[PDB]
Amino acid sequence: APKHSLDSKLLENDDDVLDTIKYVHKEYLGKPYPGPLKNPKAPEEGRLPPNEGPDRGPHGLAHTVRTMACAEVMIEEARKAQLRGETLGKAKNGQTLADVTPEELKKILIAQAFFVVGRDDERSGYDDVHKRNFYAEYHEKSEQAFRKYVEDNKLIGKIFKDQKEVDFYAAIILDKNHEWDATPAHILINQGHMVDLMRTKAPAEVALERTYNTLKGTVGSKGAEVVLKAHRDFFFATGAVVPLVNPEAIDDPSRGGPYENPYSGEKFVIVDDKVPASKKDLPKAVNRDYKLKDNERFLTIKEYYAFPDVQQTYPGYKTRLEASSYYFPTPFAGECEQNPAKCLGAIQKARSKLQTDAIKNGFQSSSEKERRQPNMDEIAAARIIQQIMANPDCIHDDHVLINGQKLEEKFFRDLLAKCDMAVVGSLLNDTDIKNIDTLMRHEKNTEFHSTDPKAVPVKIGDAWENRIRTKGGDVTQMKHDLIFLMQNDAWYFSRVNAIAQNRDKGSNFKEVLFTTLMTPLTNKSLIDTSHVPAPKKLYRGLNLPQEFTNKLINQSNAIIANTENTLFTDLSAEAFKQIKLNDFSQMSGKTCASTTKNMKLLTDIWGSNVIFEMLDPDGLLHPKQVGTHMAGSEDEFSVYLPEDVALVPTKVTLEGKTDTGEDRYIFTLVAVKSPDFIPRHESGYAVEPFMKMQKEKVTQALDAIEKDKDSYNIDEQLKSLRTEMVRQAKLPLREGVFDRLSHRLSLETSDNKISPERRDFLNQHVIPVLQECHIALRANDMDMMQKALAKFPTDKQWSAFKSGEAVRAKAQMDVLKQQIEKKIMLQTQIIPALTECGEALDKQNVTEALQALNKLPAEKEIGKVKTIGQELRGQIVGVKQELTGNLEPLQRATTTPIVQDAEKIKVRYETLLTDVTKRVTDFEKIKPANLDGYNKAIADLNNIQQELNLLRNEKIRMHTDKDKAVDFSDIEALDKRLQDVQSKLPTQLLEQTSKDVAKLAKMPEKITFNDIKSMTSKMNNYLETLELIRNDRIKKHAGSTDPLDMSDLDGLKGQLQTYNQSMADILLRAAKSSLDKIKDPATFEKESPYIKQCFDHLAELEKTLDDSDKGRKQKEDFTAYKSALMDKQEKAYPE
Repeated sequence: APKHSLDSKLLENDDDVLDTIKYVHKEYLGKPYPGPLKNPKAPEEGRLPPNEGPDRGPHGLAHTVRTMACAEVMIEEARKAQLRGETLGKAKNGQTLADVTPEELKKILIAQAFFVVGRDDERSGYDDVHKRNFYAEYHEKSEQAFRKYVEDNKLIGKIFKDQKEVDFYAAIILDKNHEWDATPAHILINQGHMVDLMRTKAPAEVALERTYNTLKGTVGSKGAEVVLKAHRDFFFATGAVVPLVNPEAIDDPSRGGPYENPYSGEKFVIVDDKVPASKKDLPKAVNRDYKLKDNERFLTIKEYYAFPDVQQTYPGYKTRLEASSYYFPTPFAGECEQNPAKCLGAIQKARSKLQTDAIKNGFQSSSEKERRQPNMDEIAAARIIQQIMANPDCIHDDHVLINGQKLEEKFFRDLLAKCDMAVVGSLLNDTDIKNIDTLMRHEKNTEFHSTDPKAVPVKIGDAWENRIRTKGGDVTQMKHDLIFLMQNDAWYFSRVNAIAQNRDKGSNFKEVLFTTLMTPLTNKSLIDTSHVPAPKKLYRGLNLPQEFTNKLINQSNAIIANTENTLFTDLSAEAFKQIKLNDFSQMSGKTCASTTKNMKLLTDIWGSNVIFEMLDPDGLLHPKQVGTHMAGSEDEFSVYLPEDVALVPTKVTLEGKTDTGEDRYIFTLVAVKSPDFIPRHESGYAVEPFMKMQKEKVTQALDAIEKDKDSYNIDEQLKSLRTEMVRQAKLPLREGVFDRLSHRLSLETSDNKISPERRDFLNQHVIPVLQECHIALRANDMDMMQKALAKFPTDKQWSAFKSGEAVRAKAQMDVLKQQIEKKIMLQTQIIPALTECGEALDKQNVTEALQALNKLPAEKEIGKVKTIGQELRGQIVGVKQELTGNLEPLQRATTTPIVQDAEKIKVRYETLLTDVTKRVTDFEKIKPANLDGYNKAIADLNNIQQELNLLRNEKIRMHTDKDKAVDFSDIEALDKRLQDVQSKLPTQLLEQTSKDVAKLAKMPEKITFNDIKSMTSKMNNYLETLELIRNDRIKKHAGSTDPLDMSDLDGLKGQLQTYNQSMADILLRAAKSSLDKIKDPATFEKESPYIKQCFDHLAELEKTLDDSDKGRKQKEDFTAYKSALMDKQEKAYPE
């Protein structure tokens, strides 16, 4: 954590800088070039004509604004680079650009505003015609203008401390000797002006390289890239022209162009076309007016950048930059020159755009804005939630039972933790909204606890019904009432927000059930209610202890300091690594978060010490007004963060103190959407219980089916009818003519005698039919059943034989035919289909269940079979319809959206792998020597292990094939190397400690009390290191078969305690000699202070010394001498 904020944005907020810009623009800059005086001492002689166009093109207001913005960016980046830890350059005062306070920054900007207002024309340098130096005269005019301005407005005492400060800044502005590195102000003005003037010098590529080399030593390589990128953006925003940068002549010219230092005029001459191979091979540079002769040649830019050392050292060897006329932001710079506000707003816009685009380019681009289609498990969870809404009687006090299956608190909790709530809520409907009130009625008496331990428990159902439940409201009004319940934060909202993020501790089953039930329904209501013009800023309050706040501030500072919008190269890989490892947006929550537009309400009513400010340039957030605005105030909004939208910090400002005196911080967050933030999903976790319920329902259908099997004994009935008709065939012949006529025509219910006609009928048709049916029913040959029923005696034959016994037999055969067809339809369609869908649910295969569904017969086909009871028919049709309507949506969108940007992920993985390998090698290089190094190594190992976990997650995401295992050979190899280093480190530390202790044992021949103190301090340090090794050995060696050997460390401690004993012997000798040598109060005032100092040192020794017999003897001697001194004081000194 730095002592100053990572952000400096004076131009946006400050008043004095803007006032100074307005004054200078109204007085000097906003006027045509007047032309230099022909004679400075004689105005009457007139003026020379301006050397260029009278308009202030190159040095107008645009130049001043761009230079001031570049100076502010330079300080921005210098502070960032110091925070990252890489050393910066130093000016001759020994100060660093990160050490300039904001007050000096404001003074520097004010004194920079006057740097160019003195000019009269575009002449530069010494003039041969008049022997004059227009630069000095112009800057003298500027110095006089600055002095006049500072005197006129009485600025001294307001900003500047005294006259000497004004004189220092005047000497800065005058620039008599171009003292480029005297002090940070000199650098921050001069090199900023040079960076801005870079655009005019030609050739552009060499000028850009030289400017990079100038900025590198002062701010750093990454800073030398960021500043140039920002200045390019300012160039395009304000509307200047930029020459084309083309360092490898890709546009196919005859040559890249002669190499020439634009500021100095250096040119490299080769003698006889001997192309070199390194920069050091170049001979010394000739001057600008050197002539070529014979077969000599100028070094070409292409050949110069073909050299390898320049390629390695200077990153811009390969790059290519966009020309200005290609984008043609031309010529509205002349329009920007008319008013300061336009250019200042454009500068601020570009500055914000750079910072946002850095992060957005660091992450993957947004493939689509339309939301995902639901995952199979989310559809299952939505169905489960609706089914629970169906009835609350199935809810028990410590578990949820539904459709013959129970659910634990774990299921609801990890359903909340894992799955989306927005899509699941969107899957619900209004019948569930009414079932909400039904559930509230059922759960009237259950208790509820808030997060405040002193809060009185409340019955949630009673509270809802009395206060929340509006009298006879329509469904939309109940949705608004649910939002209204969300409004009452104190008693109910805290518990919900703590449960939904695992922050809860000690809540029972009904509270977690209510949370997982209410969150999707509340979000559903929020989407359904209304659309409101969304404000572009939101302030969210929070209350946190300082201990958490410091870590949060450090994480935000690291994230801000690592994101950079480089020009030449891409550091997107580092930004992605740093954001994921340190982001805190999971704390922002996955629930309805209450926000407001007005900071005043937060600072007055709540007085919270932590405030989040969210920006939504893309409109990714969709805040909604709080339902019924009739009672709901204007400044109350609810926001739901999707999973693929994450918040990242860009500003950390210390704004003020709370009424309790605690510092209040205000963060700023930019919402970014990217498929990279979609968490990995443990799919199928909730599909399993749903499949279990479906299987249970199918099994209950099978239960009813085998009950109907038990209902009829078809085999016995068929056998009985066969026996009866065999007996009928065995009857004596009924040969009476009238008997035959009555037998055939009339309902003769007396067939104890059979006519020959009906006997032949039976023998020919019924005997084969029933015998075949019986044989089939023994063998269960079912197509053979169908064939026999095709052989069945036609109703025409029974109409011929209308005897009453024949009619009864025909009725029995119709009953048996219906029973046989019922058995046919069951054992062919349903029972095999029920078994098949049982396997499919066991296999969790939707397609096989659907196939078994198609195999199942239709409802009307079952209705044809009258022998099937209406209860079983209804049950079977209900099973069919339920499985259809539950599985068909379940088949939809079984594939999660795919992260298809393979190139970006692969490149990022390769860069990260190289970086972590380099860091592991650097860790391997380490050899510790003390406790602090050991602790630093432990922390480094921990963060490297976290980086390896990040690598594991990225590698898992890189895995696209479903039928291959994910590889961790490289990551595990680095982990093994790190563990080997972890084993080696304590051994090296112990060896170094032992060697240093052996060195320390050499006591000096002559020892003084300060030597006593210093050598005791060294001994204490070594003893503390040995105690650290003791604790490490105790921690690690627990459970090992080897004994807890510490004899060697106890020997080292014995050496150190003998050291202590000898040193304490010297101390005690001196102290006792001084005590016995006391003669008077003067000798007391001389010795007793020294005696007491030695005795305090001896008490420190006793604290370090153990309770051994020799140690206790020394302690007893020290205590006896101290008691003698104390007695002498207390008694004799009053004497």
